[PDB]
Amino acid sequence: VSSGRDLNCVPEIADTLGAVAKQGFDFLCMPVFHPRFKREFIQEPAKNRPGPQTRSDLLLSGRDWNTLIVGKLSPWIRPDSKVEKIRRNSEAAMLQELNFGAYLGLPAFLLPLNQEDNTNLARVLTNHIHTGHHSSMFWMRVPLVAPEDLRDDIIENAPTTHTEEYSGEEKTWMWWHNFRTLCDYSKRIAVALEIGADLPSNHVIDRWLGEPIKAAILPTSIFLTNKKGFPVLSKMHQRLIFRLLKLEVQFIITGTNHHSEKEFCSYLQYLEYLSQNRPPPNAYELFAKGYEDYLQSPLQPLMDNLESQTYEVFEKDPIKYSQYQQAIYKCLLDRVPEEEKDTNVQVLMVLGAGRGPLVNASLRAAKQADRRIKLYAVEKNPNAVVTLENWQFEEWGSQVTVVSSDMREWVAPEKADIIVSELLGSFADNELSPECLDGAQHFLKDDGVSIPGEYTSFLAPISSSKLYNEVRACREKDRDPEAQFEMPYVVRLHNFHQLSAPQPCFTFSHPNRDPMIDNNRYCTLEFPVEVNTVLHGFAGYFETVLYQDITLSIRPETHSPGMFSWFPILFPIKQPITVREGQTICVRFWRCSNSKKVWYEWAVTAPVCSAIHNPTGRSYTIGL
Amino acid sequence: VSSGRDLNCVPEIADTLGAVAKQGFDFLCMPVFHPRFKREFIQEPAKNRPGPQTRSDLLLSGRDWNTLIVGKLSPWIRPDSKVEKIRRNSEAAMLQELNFGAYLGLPAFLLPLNQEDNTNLARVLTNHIHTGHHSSMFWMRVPLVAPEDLRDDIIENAPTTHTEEYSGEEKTWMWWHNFRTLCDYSKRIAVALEIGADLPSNHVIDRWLGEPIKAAILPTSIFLTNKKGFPVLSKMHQRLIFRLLKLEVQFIITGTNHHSEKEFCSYLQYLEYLSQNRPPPNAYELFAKGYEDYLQSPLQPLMDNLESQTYEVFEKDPIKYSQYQQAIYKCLLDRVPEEEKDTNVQVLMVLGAGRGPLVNASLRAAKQADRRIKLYAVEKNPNAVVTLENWQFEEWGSQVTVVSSDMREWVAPEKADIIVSELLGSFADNELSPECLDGAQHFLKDDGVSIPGEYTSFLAPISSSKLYNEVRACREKDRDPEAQFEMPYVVRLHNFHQLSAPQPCFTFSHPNRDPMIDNNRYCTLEFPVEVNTVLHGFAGYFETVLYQDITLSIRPETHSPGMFSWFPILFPIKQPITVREGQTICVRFWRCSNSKKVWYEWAVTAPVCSAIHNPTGRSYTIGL
Amino acid sequence: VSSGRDLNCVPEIADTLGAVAKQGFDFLCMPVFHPRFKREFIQEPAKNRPGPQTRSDLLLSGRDWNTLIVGKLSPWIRPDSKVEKIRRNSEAAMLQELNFGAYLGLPAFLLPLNQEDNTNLARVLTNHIHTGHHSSMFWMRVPLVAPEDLRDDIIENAPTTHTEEYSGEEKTWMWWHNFRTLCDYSKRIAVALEIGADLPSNHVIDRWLGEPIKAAILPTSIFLTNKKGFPVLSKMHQRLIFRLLKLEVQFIITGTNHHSEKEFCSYLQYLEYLSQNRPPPNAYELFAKGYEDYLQSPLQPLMDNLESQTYEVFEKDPIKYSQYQQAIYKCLLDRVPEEEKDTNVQVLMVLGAGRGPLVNASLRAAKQADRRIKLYAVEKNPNAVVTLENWQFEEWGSQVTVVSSDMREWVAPEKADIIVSELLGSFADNELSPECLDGAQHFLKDDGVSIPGEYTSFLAPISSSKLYNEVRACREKDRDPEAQFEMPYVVRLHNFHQLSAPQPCFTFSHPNRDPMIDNNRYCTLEFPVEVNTVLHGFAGYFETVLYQDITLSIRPETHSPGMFSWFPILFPIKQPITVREGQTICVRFWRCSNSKKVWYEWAVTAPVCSAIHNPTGRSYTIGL
Ligand SMILES: Nc1ncnc2c1ncn2[C@@H]1O[C@H](C[C@@H](N)CC[C@H](N)C(=O)O)[C@@H](O)[C@H]1O
Ligand SMILES: Nc1ncnc2c1ncn2[C@@H]1O[C@H](C[C@@H](N)CC[C@H](N)C(=O)O)[C@@H](O)[C@H]1O
Ligand SMILES: Nc1ncnc2c1ncn2[C@@H]1O[C@H](C[C@@H](N)CC[C@H](N)C(=O)O)[C@@H](O)[C@H]1O
Repeated sequence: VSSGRDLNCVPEIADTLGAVAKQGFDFLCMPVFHPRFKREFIQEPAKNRPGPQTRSDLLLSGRDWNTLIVGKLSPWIRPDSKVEKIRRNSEAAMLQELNFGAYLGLPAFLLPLNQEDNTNLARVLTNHIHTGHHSSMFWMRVPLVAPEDLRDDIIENAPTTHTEEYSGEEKTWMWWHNFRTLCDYSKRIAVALEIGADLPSNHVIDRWLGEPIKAAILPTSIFLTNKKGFPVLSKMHQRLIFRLLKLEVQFIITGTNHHSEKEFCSYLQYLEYLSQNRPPPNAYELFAKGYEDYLQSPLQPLMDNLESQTYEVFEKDPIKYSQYQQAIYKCLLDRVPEEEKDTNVQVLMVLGAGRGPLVNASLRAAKQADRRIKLYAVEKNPNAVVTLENWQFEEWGSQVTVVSSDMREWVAPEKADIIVSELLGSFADNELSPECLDGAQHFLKDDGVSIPGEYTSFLAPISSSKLYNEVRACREKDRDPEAQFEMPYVVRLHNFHQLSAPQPCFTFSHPNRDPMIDNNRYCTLEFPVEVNTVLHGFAGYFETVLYQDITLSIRPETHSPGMFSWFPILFPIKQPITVREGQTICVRFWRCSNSKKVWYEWAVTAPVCSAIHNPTGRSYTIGL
Repeated sequence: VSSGRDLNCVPEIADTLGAVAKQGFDFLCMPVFHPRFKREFIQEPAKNRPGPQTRSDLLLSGRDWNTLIVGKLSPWIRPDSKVEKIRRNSEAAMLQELNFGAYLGLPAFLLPLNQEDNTNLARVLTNHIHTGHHSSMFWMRVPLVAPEDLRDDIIENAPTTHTEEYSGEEKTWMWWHNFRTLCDYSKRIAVALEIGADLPSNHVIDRWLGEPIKAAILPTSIFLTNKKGFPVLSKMHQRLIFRLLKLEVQFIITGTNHHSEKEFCSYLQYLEYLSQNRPPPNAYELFAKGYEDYLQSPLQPLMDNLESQTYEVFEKDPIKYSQYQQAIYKCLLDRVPEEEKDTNVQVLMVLGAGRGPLVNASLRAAKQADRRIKLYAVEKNPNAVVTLENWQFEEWGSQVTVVSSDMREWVAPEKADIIVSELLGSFADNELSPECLDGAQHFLKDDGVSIPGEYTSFLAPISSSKLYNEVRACREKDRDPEAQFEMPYVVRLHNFHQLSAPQPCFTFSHPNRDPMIDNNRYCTLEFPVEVNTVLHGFAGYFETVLYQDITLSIRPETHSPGMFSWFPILFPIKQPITVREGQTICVRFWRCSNSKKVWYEWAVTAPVCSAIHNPTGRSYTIGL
Repeated sequence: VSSGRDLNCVPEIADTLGAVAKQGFDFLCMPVFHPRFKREFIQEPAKNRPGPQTRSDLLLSGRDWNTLIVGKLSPWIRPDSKVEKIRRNSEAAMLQELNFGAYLGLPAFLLPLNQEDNTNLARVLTNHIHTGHHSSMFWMRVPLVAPEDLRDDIIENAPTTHTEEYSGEEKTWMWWHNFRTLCDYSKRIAVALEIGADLPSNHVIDRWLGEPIKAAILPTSIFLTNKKGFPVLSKMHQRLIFRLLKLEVQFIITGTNHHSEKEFCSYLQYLEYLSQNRPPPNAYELFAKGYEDYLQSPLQPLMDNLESQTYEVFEKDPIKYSQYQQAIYKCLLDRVPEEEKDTNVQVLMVLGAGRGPLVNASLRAAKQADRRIKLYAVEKNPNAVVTLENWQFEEWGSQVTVVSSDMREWVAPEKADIIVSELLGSFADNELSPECLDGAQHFLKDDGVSIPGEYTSFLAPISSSKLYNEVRACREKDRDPEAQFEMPYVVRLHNFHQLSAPQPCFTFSHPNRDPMIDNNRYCTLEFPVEVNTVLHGFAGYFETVLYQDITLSIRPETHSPGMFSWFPILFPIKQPITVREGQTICVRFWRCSNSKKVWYEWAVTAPVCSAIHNPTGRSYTIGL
């Protein structure tokens, strides 16, 4: 676990660093100027105070400044002070300290958010950021519970508020939110969240869910003492540590030793014990590792010819093919009884056969069912057809006929009893499985079966300031400056908050036994929200019925165990939308088309209206 | 040394790869389709030939396709054929092979330039590149000497040309140049240069100097046989190998074994011997390693406050400070004779003292000279002033007065005998050393000395298709689309060709004892060119006189031994300019200013005119 | 005719303006500072000369400064002087005069190009332009014949060159060309061309053909004297005046009265006489008026539904429909003899019937031929179908069946004897007439006729610095910064020079009785050039065979009399290409496609290579 020591007293830098390294800490948060050394910038004689203003950069190597030191703003610096003289000396001192940090090449610098009004602090920080590049982080020190809200009820004529204030208990989140809004969501501004002795109510904690937390500050004072006299944490504090470890935050130990009989390293030893004894990660968490909140363009296997290694990645999912095999096995037994098993040969067409794993799944299914099949393997990608025709000649034989064709253009010699396909995207129909299957429908027998028989997409509103920032950074040269917000992204959503339960969006059935075949759709979804938050977009998932009870799902509540073929999809919004507890999020999604392209259009109509996203597919289309 | 085996016969892929790996090769260039398997795409019955069209992608792992295999275009593919049927089947086959390579995820693919007209080949390749991203390389197989020019004089009625054709001997360079011009200088298109038995004249070879050579092809047939019977190369071929090793090219062995008595690995063993026994690299080549053709923004120490690690990097150059010390030592002996050595105290002002290495150099110089000095250390960067004031208190004492001020604004208590500074850029005056020293001039005694006393910038025309491509790639969002060509770059020039000897551009003297002080300049330079080439820009260097014979230089012919503080500067041009042998390159450079900014403007007026670059400093300025 | 008086002596501004207005002049070119009042900017005591520096702006109204005055640079201003002092005072004086002109809001300002080296003049002008907006014009005063080349042969030891120097006689064009290249083709920089007593050879004159000439300067000294004693011009000077009137240039009279017996207004009276007695303009020149060098996007009637007024504009061309009628009339007589005239009913299908003018032309043709027809009017545009179905009901009756369908999708009840269409663009096949007709071909009888039967596109290399500047200005936000050069433009080419005779590019025939139907094409054109010039692009035209000898043409040498339906097309190049007399321009054009789009690709391969323009249709496509 990555840990740091927070100190406000550094007599000698090399000796302090050395003692802190001996305790097992990876870094030290410390003042870069003496915390009591208030400086005057305007009024004589104090403005002319002889130097040096602080200690020399030569006391540490450049590597040590770059890796072991987190800088700290002096505690007297008050840019939002009501005294003009204090405000102006504070602005000049803030710049001077931030500039010294940049001179040192510090990896991070700590600034407090200890009151509601930090407008001028924000302004001075924004001006500092727009002076060079640096890449250096700014960690905003904000507590879960404000100091005014955790004070002892020991003032006889000014008692503490014994009334529950739902939105008021959430006041420190609003201090952070206003600060980062003023600073225009800078990627360089993150949260150093300070944990208190008494944890606030759940709602107050999970307000921070999709916020960019880079560090968690643990005061030595919040630790309890166990039977042996060592510092430990309450079960609820342990639960919070485990949630923070999932976000890979850096842990900061602040304060003096409150367990005097023990060495100070015991606070860190306990933290390292919790890290070692954390619940282990599943096969999905192990596969998804490195892909957390990493944005990707959804694959378009109809418009583009997929590379060999994309097919190899699809083939690594055994759950998906064992589900397809089980579905084909069940369908073969329902179509051919025991008496006909040796005479009745079922025509099976794999539509979009890729490198052949579905062809092999159909063959294993037929051997399992003890039924006879005749296979056609249809594939438009001529590169995948090389793999197919080599497999056919070497292993499959005459039982499999490889067809190099678009399923919509193919003239079939026979009609199929069963059509098998895997043309599904993360939003089910976003790879144009309805259009492809509609075009192939005519060569399926009247009593013919399509595997999959049905699919349904799902949407859920999400809060994530990190993902909003990631999408924003996708602005490109030579295109609409807001195009990146008008397109979906395949992404393993990590640092986010799901604001309401997923609801069905669009459904498709196969075969499509309707005279007025229209794949266009318009859906209105009403999402009840139970917390105060910010809406940054919509997470999309899907569910499919392969055959009867044999299904595949990426919707979290029904997620197919151990299946990693599809990560969720993200539909962003151009502008974050404030949502109050008790309010309903209303979203409208359209599936649109012409003869050449298919696309999605979307808009929020409640609590406030957004603009219609991706009108006429100006930013994003799916090629037919 | 990175080596590859070129083969046109692969019976079994795994066995061939295995035998090639056993020989010591890092990779294999091979056909991805049988080289004799001509395919028909339009006319029946041959267009309907049963598959597979080639061997399966499943024969190797994805890692092996990505790292060990370079693909090859089939030899019958002739997109520039005069037969329409051949041209159309060739276009379809070229796309099919390039698409199979992309499907395989091949790191590189070989295409020949074996004739003058490759227009349609260029067109088909450009369309392939604009279909996805891939990042994959295209190696254009081009010989130093065309096959028509190396044929035996054995045709009685068609003799070989026994007449010297200067431009005609350079014909293969023009085949490459036209191809890459048509393809619009794609970063994905590089040269695989084929070496022949008889090397062409020097001029023909060095035509390739600043060209993007990624591979060098050595036919087994060019090797001579030594006393023991092993394959070796002529001394001239060895010279060329050593020049190619300096460019870090990949070496390709092509052809059959012509030294039958020996194992085939002997060709590679010899190559590995030459690599091991190459001339060693100097202290500059060792420092510059990793910075070859890497573009950087020139530092602006007047406008910006330099970071601690930039000062540390400056301090790593001992040659520069020992030169300054020697100059100060010589000047102190000329100003104070032996009789006055104990009474006469020389006032020395270090103007732009940074972290203090010049202050220490002045102190060492005074101890060496056995003369008395009084020091003032002037520095505008308040972060560097922290370092200075700590050094002053701990080591220097009262002998050094640290001054936190801009030298142009500073009111001096005394007048200086000597002013010492190091305000020089790679183009000498580009950090605004003239403006700074002009502003400080008034506090220098009438008989006062400035160290440096003088500096001169130099320019030389250069050819480099790699650097032109690197500059081009610096296009940014939210600025003029051609701004990147209108600014200088500090760069360790590597893959380039200097077209004419450097000539002086601008000169400055200190002190400036002229009533009409004007730092603006206008220079016309005439560069005689002795080879056929392409002008992509101008390399800039400088020379300075510290004191008398004590100098500093980055001009290559006078370069200060072991001094790495300054890399050359590059002034690009928006459009490459063709230059014929015997022609003069004429360039015009202006140094311009206003009260707030200084800048350069430049234009080529001969053999053809360019546009005036950076007019009014619209793309690049140096802040005052 | 718009005329101005050039003077270098203005004692009183109001009196001079008044006398000049009385003579009939529209404007006055005059010094804005006394032409002899040389100013010093650096050296005392002359730099401190008491003001005013010139006469007051208050002497004229703002409207008079904006409309009646063209400013003049002082004759002593020599920015390219070899004397540094002269050069620096000249730079400061040039800026001061240009700045006073901008202060006055002058519509134009005259600067001379009276020598080869104007590099510094260019630099000072470019810096002036990049200081604000102004929109104000800069007229570069350049003679047809250099003053060194028209001097009297009266120096006994320095005789005039009596040797013909083809390129040397063209030296003033190179002075202009280098100046405007340095200034980066500014839209604010134009030519004021000074005509001399002896006109140079034709080649020297027409070098200026596609150059931005805004004014023509006539010295009073070039005028001859007629019988009555009035100033007149030679027949050759009259020919040049008429060519300049076609470009709508402003005429400037310079010099003193050389016809003393006559009033000075006689020079202007003669000029006004020539303007009045100019050859009159044709019906095409009358229609095209206002469209000269105005760039337009070529219409795409397949991809877009044309507006009612676009159809109205097509219908204004009677020549086009009378040609179609004559072709149909001739074809009906060849298919049905006199004996069958009352029994044989010919099936005629108008494919892309628009608002119906071809339907009416077919009906008039059948009445003329005295033959029976059955009509089908096929139209995909449903808005045009409203017009059609109303015409059918009110006038046509049962004889015409209106079909609302794409001709490629339409299932015909009968087969056609004749298919009639007008799907041609300015480059013939650029509206996708081959694809449309190929799709409709199946419902034409075996002996069936297509009207048009054939079409051929033509290309010709052109020089036009104005059109290059117009194309350049089409850069748009949110797209490739060079996209505007990679697309054709429909344009009535005016201020240009055709460099070689038009040659055939692509040909199409209907019906397409070929098994291997491919509408893709690749053409190589070799253009012999007989003058020194700059290549800025290619003009495109077409020719079509409606039936037998009944044709339509926009190729200039065969242009259909009085037909204005199509203006030429312009294919630009990204970079201007220098071409020497005797050199060949080689161009390569490709017609490319996929299932959804058609496009052109083009490149110059000689005398130098260009990049391949519009690869993969990245900048321009024609929707299918
Ligand atoms: N209309 C179409 N006609 C034929 N093949 C198609 C069509 N649309 C998509 N495909 C192919 O269907 C495949 C979809 C793949 N994502 C799945 C591959 C394979 N069935 C598997 O499960 O591994 C790709 O190989 C596409 O090239
Ligand atoms: N006008 C100025 N007044 C004072 N210091 C300046 C001025 N212009 C530049 N400097 C400083 O001069 C230094 C230039 C450095 N590149 C050299 C540092 C040091 N003398 C060395 O050789 O390592 C920087 O520390 C600048 O901040
Ligand atoms: N494939 C198509 N099917 C049907 N109509 C088409 C097709 N392509 C183009 N058109 C129509 O053909 C017409 C072409 C026009 N420029 C000419 C109109 C009319 N024939 C005239 O001469 O005034 C338009 O009305 C188009 O909408």
